[PDB]
Amino acid sequence: PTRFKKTRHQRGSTFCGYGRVGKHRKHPSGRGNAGGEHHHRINFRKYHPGYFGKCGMNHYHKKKNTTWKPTINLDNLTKLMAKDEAMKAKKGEALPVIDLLANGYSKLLGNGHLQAPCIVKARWVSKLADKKIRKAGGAVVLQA
Amino acid sequence: PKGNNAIPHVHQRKHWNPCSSQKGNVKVFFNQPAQKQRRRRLRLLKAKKIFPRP
Amino acid sequence: STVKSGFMLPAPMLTSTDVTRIMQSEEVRRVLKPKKLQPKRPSRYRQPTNGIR
Amino acid sequence: KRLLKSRNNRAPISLSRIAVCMRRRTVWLKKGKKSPIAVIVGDVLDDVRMTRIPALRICALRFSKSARERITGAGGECLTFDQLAMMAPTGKNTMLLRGRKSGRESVKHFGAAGVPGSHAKPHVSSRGKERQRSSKRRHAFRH
Amino acid sequence: RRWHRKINLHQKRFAVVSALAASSLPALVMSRGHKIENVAEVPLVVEDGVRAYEKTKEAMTFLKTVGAIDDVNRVNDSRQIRAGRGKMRNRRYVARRGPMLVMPDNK
Amino acid sequence: RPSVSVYSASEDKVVGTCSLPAVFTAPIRHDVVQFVHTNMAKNSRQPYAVN
Amino acid sequence: GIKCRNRRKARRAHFQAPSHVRRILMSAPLSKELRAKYNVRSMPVRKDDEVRVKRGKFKGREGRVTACYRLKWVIHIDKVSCEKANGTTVPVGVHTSNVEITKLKLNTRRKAILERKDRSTK
Amino acid sequence: THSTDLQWLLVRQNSKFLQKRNGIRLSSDPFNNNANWTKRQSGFLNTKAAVIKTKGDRILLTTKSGDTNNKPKLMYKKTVMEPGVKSSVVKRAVADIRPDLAKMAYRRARKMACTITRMKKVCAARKERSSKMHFHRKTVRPKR
RNA sequence: AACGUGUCGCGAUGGAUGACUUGGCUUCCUAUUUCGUUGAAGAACGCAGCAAAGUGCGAUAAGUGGUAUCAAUUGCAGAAAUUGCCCAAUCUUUGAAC
RNA sequence: GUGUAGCCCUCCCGAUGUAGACGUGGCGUGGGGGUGAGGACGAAGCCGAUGGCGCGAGCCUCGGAUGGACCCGCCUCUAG
RNA sequence: GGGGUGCCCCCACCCGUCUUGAAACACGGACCAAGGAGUCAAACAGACGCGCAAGGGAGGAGUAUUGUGACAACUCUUUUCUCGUACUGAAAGGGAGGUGUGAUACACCCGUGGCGUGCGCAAUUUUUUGCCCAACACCG
RNA sequence: UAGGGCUGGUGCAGGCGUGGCGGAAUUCAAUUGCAAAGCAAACCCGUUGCUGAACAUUACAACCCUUCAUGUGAGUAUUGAGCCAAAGAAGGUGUCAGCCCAUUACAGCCACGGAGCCUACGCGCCUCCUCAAGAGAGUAGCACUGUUUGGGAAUGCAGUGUCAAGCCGGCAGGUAUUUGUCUGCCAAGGUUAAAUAUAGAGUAGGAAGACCGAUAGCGAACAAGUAGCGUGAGCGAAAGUUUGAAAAGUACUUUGGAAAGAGAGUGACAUAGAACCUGAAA
Ligand SMILES: [K+]
Ligand SMILES: [K+]
Ligand SMILES: [Mg+2]
Ligand SMILES: [Mg+2]
Ligand SMILES: [Mg+2]
Ligand SMILES: [Mg+2]
Ligand SMILES: [Mg+2]
Ligand SMILES: [Mg+2]
Ligand SMILES: [Mg+2]
Ligand SMILES: [Mg+2]
Ligand SMILES: [Mg+2]
Ligand SMILES: [Mg+2]
Ligand SMILES: [Mg+2]
Ligand SMILES: [Mg+2]
Ligand SMILES: [Mg+2]
Ligand SMILES: [Mg+2]
Ligand SMILES: [Mg+2]
Ligand code: NA
Ligand code: NA
Ligand code: NA
Repeated sequence: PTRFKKTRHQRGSTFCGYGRVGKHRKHPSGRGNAGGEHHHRINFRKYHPGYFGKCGMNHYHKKKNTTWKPTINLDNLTKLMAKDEAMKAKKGEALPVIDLLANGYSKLLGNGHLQAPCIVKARWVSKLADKKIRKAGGAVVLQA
Repeated sequence: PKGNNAIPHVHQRKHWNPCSSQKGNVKVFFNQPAQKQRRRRLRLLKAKKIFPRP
Repeated sequence: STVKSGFMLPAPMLTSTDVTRIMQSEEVRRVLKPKKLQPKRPSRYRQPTNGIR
Repeated sequence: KRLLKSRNNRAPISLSRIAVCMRRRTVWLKKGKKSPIAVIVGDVLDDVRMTRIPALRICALRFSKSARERITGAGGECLTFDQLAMMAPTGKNTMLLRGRKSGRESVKHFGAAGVPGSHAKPHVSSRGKERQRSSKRRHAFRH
Repeated sequence: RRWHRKINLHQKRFAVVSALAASSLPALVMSRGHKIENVAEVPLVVEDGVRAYEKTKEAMTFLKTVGAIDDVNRVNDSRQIRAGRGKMRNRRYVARRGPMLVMPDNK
Repeated sequence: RPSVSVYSASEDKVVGTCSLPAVFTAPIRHDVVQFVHTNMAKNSRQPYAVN
Repeated sequence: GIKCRNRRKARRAHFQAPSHVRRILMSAPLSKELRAKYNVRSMPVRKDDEVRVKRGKFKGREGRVTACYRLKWVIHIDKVSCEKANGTTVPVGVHTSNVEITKLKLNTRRKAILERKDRSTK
Repeated sequence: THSTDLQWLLVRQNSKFLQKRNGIRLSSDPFNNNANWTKRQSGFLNTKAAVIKTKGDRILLTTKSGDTNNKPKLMYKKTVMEPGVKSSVVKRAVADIRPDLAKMAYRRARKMACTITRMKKVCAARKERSSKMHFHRKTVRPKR
């Protein structure tokens, strides 16, 4: 709203906070990102060190649907189980079956302490995740 | 004085804004609720005419 | 609710909004610091300040 | 004093941190003593990584719905600040806690990313345009 | 110019709930400006038979019976010509807000 | 749970009772109402401009 | 239907009305005796009618209608006049909504209009 | 259940009973003694209240008990005092309901007694003057 | 002394202010909706009882014909139709102009 | 009970300032949503050796041997 | 007490501006009325208000309505898209809990990796100790 | 046997269109300065009680006092009684109007309707009609030059030169070359509704607005693209007729050549007297 701006407070100050010296002129120091290596060098080097230059190979016609691969950790698996099924899963009894694809996940990682044994269906899996889920009493079923 | 800001890439260097010398290049959606009513009315009319076809 | 998807009434921040009752309850008044005696009101005949004369 | 602070200065706490702190203190209790009450001037949020807690008594400004179910399901109790002022005036047998604020994204951007020994995160608009070779990177440590 | 606004869905439902709970407190109703000195109880609940009315005279008799006619009289007297340029732009008359009657449907 | 009486439309008489809904005991946040009302009332405006 | 929510539109249509529209606009109520005899609330005013003034300076006066000045939204009644400086008497206009009709001039067309305006059952 | 503490916070800044004229905050509350917009004086908001007024040449006391506070037509009860009632009697009646208004009640009751006496004297003097007058027209309201 | 200066009452000069608004600007919708050699768009000259501009019309020239409505037009004449809509017609010299 | 016509009563310490920053239940103008009034027994506007209030922006009363139909207080929204 | 007009004694360089420095022999300045200059959009950041929270939020569309109707209401195998819960390498690719015991190892799961300084609470006695939240330093 | 109203002919129905007509209830009762005004402090009492600081035989009208004459426009205002509402809607009428006027509806009624469109592809009759090969050649491709694209050892196109294949074909598969597989398609001829635009267009109509309010808003609220300017292409204003409810727009006497002045008269007001509301500052 226009009634909260500084211009309302400055009615009668004659300079609006820009000074008698210096004044408010149009485009000193240039327009846009001009002078990135002349007279604006210190700002660019201090705050954006990796701006000027190249790095790495190129990839023409990138299709991001081919590289889709979300990940979930072993310690967040109970967020996908039924609200009841957890807390009564044991070692050698019937266990819930979790499908990662239906929930929008591709790879299973192995961070943290597993809270309940289960059977997990996944596309990819890490070596540590496979070891931990087997020790707990569960299993991993590969799916495409 | 510029401080620690992101480097801007706002992409607004063509004559898109209508002024005293430019026609401009813009699109607005003030007809959105009216067109919503029109499409529903046409669907209801078509259903009445082709009855009882789905 | 059955008409709005997964909507429930928000929980209150205070279990009892009557704050004046709490301030004047017996449980609170037990642990309040005791009152102290205050001096007499100053009379006329302004007090002296010259400690020598 | 804490009730007057702004939202950014009243950080939320997780249920897992409360349970860990309670267990560390309660294990030293002498025979015939009750666990204290956890007090936080802020919000309490659920943690899916713990799933197993004892019966805790917590007083807070606000509880998330999933947090309230987990506490009550374990046998605990959610309290309000007006209830606390009645059961325990002067704050006897209470444990005062605060949330974490050093992990925020804003804190990661404090400083300059180009000075040696900084490890600050730059304000990057275009991620592709700010990529540096492994050499020419600034020095990582300074005394 | 940005004429319209977006509001979170949960915040919109929060406001409606709060404004409904305020209508059950007779002190807040009087403070807003309504005349409810003859109303039997708050909130006011009446029988379903008011939906079968067909003549305006029956509705007026029902309003006088439940004591809601004082508020509608207050709105009637407050009608007046608007001050300023607004009367030149199809806003010639102004009036106050009276009671609101809630029905299960639009019939 | 409190009860609410139902009054007849033709005479001063109670013709039934009903239980008070839970929506009437919810918190009253006049600051939320004011914020939502201010932004909602902007949605019916028509645009104006000069040539 | 001149009246609408657009005040600018409603006033433009009224003050630019054609002659046949103006005839309907200048109508007057009927007297109680005529109302009981025809079951018609009001009729447009025509020449050679007899009217009685109910509002203004000439309150209570009666006379015959001598002119229907549609260009000026008034009617001229005999014996309702004013004296000029030199002694000439000139008619004074009266708005048709300030008078009431006492006697009607009737022809075949007028009787047909009254019949079609009658509010009766069957 | 919403207490009067919350209700006062809602109406303190904006109410139909609050009159802010020339920087002065008074109140047009019908159940307010001395018309101060301070709470503890606003009887329309407190669960219990009592106000003192006059009806003809008698003191009229209106009281609001805590019971039936959701029925507007049964909230207030009227009481007419005996002629020439001592102000201490009125003070005791109010103190039985709102003990934190006892001294205010006594002053208000004394003011009402003075007002009733002055109203009688001024009306008698005006009637005397009108008897000697002569008037051009008198209006009589038709019966029924 | 006069000239000159100042205050109050009244009067000149001037056209601000307020209240008015058949105008402008902006957005939305609905059609049996899109000109011309069967001579268009534009341009010129004329036509009324009194008629300069403007409006309408074209030597059938502030209009002829049909239809609905139902007594006016109005500054003065003059008579004893007017208004809305539209099929049938008239349509001066030019202009793509052949 | 930050902020007032400050809830009230005592006591102590500072008070100038260009460029500049910030605060104010700080003043004023056109229009929207609410609430409460005023007007032919005279609205807006205009005039003044008309006084009163506020540190101030300003607000209010009085008179008109002026005017002839609309307009304002308070809470909020908005800006050519 | 206020207001108006004189008078006496005393005091008192012309405003705005650039400038180290203006009463300046530095520039703009005859008078009055009405106009007259930090606005709108889009990306990002920080402070402050509000809702929800390991999740948050849609858009476009659709479903039901002369009614304050270009408003308001509804749209859930767990949204159909987006930001976030995980980062790292030029890339192929890979991807993070604790304690105890041994030299994709084995066994357990009420749990701060350790040390230092650390609000408050708890325990002793006319002081000392315990748990330490947030935050900071050092070593794994 | 059956069809085709889009084979043709000849007839017969309804809708779309245009114009008009039709809806309730007070000009109720009390004045012409001063009671056509009030009080009885939430609601009720109240359909009831009580009156006058503008009248001491009338207040007010300019240095003070006395005397004599002059002065209040129009009831949509106030008060008390009613009435209508499937209608409370916002325009007009000498002040603020549901009941003075015009309007406000089909939960409708009439006239005209040549062609066209829509309806068991509306419905009868007569006529007619019906039920082994190949696949686009100065083309595609290639070279040089130019331009264009995010297209990068060359995305599309143009000029000239050169110029195919089809008994193991051709084009595409985003890093150049040769060779071999796999996948998807089959250029070099043509037609085609709907969902989309109207960023200084038109013809008829509607809905409006937190917009401007006569130095503003279009240049133009008015005989405005006009008057006026320039050889010309072109440029381009100012200006609310806003007196009054109604012209009732000042007869007549007198001075004056006239213009006008002094009286008189109309109007509630003429310091509302004619480009006439209000009428500021210098
Ligand atoms: K009338
Ligand atoms: K070729
Ligand atoms: Mg500078
Ligand atoms: Mg410099
Ligand atoms: Mg469109
Ligand atoms: Mg020729
Ligand atoms: Mg200072
Ligand atoms: Mg300064
Ligand atoms: Mg404006
Ligand atoms: Mg401006
Ligand atoms: Mg110098
Ligand atoms: Mg100077
Ligand atoms: Mg000098
Ligand atoms: Mg081919
Ligand atoms: Mg084509
Ligand atoms: Mg103009
Ligand atoms: Mg004038
Ligand atoms: Na200089
Ligand atoms: Na200069
Ligand atoms: Na102009």
